Amino acid sequence: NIWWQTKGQGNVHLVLLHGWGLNAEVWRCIDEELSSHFTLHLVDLPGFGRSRGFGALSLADMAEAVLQQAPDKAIWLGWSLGGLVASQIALTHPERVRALVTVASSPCFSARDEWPGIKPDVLAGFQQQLSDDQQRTVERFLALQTMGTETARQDARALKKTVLALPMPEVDVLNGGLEILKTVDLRQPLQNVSMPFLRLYGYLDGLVPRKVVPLDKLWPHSESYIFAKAAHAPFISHPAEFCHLLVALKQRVGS
Repeated sequence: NIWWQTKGQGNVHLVLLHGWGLNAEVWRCIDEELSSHFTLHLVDLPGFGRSRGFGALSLADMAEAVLQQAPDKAIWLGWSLGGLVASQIALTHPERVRALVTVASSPCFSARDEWPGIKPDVLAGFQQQLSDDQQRTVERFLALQTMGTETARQDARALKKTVLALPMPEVDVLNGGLEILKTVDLRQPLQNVSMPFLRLYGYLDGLVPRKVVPLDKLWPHSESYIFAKAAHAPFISHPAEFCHLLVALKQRVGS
């Protein structure tokens, strides 16, 4: 089944979804504070962490598996790949979503024609290298996430500790997750989401280039927030700022 921990007893539910290669233990830097304001749901995405009853999934199948165990209504927060899962839930079941919050996530992680992102051939490269050495490949993709910040080394250490605290995901899970990132393109459908839609970014993010942010035009109902001194993990580098933004959001949703 999916590994799912609930903490806190607040009137507003908040579901946190982690990024590729990680698990819900990445949230332990903010979970005490957030559980004082929310009923907090910490999830291992299907195939990751302790949710080991899955292989490769489509984004739609991943999101359906997550939704099965969720509360009726919640703020949905997704980091990186998690952001795509939350976005897919908001698109399919908007009545379950009080607000959509994406963190360091793109609607289309791959660079296309006139769209900034990661070269698809780069992701396809990582996919192949999983079968040579899955550890090293996961640690490479992961160590890209904190570069350039004042706390870069300590934050990378903290990520690595997360991945290493639980058994490694099977290689098909990892490969499937990279396939989601490489091919999914939610740019057009997220124009139609109507609940509060908050997009958080790190200025220094090497995976989601800050160029994409001024999505402000494509999605005029959405709102964006750039952490000046953060990379791809702003809740790790800037946890107090991050938590405060979620507390301010609570005011804008019903109970």
